[PDB]
Amino acid sequence: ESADLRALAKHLYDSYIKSFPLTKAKARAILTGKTTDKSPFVIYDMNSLMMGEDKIEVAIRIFQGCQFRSVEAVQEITEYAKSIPGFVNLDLNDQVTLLKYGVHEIIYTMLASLMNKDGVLISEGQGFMTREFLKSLRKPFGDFMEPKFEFAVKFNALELDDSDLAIFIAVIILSGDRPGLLNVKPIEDIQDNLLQALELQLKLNHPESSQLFAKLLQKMTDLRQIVTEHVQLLQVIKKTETDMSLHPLLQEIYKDLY
Amino acid sequence: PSLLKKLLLAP
Ligand SMILES: COC(=O)CCc1cc(CNC(=O)c2c(OC)cc(O)c3c2OC2=CC(O)=C(C(C)=O)C(=O)[C@]23C)c2ccccc2c1
Repeated sequence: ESADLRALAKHLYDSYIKSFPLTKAKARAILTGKTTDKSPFVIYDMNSLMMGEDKIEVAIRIFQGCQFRSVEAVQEITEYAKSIPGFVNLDLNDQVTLLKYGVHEIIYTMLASLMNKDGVLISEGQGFMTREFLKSLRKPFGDFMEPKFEFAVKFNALELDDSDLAIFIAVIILSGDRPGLLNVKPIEDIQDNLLQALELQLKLNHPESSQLFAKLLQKMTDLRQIVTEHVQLLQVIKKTETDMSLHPLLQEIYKDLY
Repeated sequence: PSLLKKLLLAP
């Protein structure tokens, strides 16, 4: 049983590496300055943003950039989900439901991998935009950016690696209590096994942190409240900003969400 | 019929 849980953990990690180009390992190699690759271009104000356009209203332009990356990330997450044993055999409408309610929780999680207290890696690590530049963006855009860093700081304190994250993300996707699911048990059964794989992963990979599994279960709960607030912050933008356009994929995900 | 469904069905 345990051997099979480790094989599952490895399968998920290998799929995670195929599905997500910029891993936390690669990202930390960039942020700490340990890569043979040339440094990311730092964007900290309007002037540096202008200069680095080829390397990578201003607030609206940055928001659209976030949208384009989110659309790309949704497609990466979808490919990863399809690698989770049993997922593609679920009712197709349930697969859609799991992604609809799952993707933004996963994006919050995976953004953390690319973030430190000072900023976020963008354009596959070719750019680095500072937290304070993003927070300084005029209302209501500044307050849309900051919560992602606030979560990242707390989440990164857990010191998870890519192997941990692969299973954590899989558990989140296979949540049997998403609104409107038709066949709950097959999803719950997959999640129960993924949760066993996660517990064993954390016991072996973080032996001196017994609390980690319980904390991660709480983070899954926290992410729901975080994403609800994210959806509210988007309404302060979408409803008030007249020339604001949402990408069709994102419009679909946000439509009738909760 | 949706974009998520189309992404899910692509091999
Ligand atoms: C819960 O999920 C969410 O909240 C998702 C939304 C979400 C997505 C991100 C990630 N943002 C980025 O990677 C990014 C960026 O970050 C500020 C600037 C930026 O300038 C560009 C970015 O990526 C880009 C893609 C493009 O194609 C562009 C072009 C060609 O125009 C860009 O402009 C780029 C280079 C967030 C990053 C930090 C904070 C909140 C975020 C929210």
